[PDB]
Amino acid sequence: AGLPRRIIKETQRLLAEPVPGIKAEPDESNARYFHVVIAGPQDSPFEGGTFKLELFLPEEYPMAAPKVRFMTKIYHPNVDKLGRICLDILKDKWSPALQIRTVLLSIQALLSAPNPDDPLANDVAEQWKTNEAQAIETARAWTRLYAMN
Amino acid sequence: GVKVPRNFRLLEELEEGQKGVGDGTVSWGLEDDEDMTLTRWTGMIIGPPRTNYENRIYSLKVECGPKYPEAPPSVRFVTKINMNGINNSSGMVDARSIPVLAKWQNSYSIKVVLQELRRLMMSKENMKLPQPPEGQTYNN
Repeated sequence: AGLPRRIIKETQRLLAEPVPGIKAEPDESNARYFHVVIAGPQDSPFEGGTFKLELFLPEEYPMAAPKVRFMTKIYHPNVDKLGRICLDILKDKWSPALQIRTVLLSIQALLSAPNPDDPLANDVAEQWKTNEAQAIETARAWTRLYAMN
Repeated sequence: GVKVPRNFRLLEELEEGQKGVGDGTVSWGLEDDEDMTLTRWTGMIIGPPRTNYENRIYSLKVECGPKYPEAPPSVRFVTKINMNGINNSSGMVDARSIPVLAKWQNSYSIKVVLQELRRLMMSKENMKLPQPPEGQTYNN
């Protein structure tokens, strides 16, 4: 009558076998809705910051990929002004065994290693390709401004 | 019985707004392109033909609160309009006077609200109302 065994499986593994540097709690009203907090990756311009992300497991999931979006403003070539994430295991390369924790550390991996060269990148991309040094400092600036509380 | 969270529903409406629907007589988009809360929206309604609203573009502000879409959004015309259900001096849409809002369902959307207002502009009681000069807007 409830959720597919798989969802229960993962959901329980999360609130049990936590991903390092990533917090993932269930919403108080939607069992397919999760409030995630990702710690800025070590050695990244986001290090020291905490970023809020929301994750939703669609009905037709695992078929359809989970929906994820940043809720904390971040300066990154693959995260837009509304927090939408350009990660391909989220659109093209998605398939059933990936689960949630593949997406999560992958997202953390994106922060650790930006992809300015991505076709659908930002505009932040432009500044990351041409003046990476300045882009990295601005990402740190935005971390100080939006991800320290 | 899967429900789609407010933020993801609004993301869907953001995409649909950019793709546009039907004949383009109503349109919507984020008021602030950096508003991660996806709360404030700009609505547009082309006044329907053969009514005193014809050939006029109406801009509106649509506010999707924390409980949207379980709860209806708040709506107000920026463009001045004389229409039943719209406060004549502030542009605020009285939810109780507009069926789609009074009988809100979580299956509704910003699109549906705008299409309903445009349809209501064709009502016998609205189509004949003398309108203020084109181009005027309410304050705030």
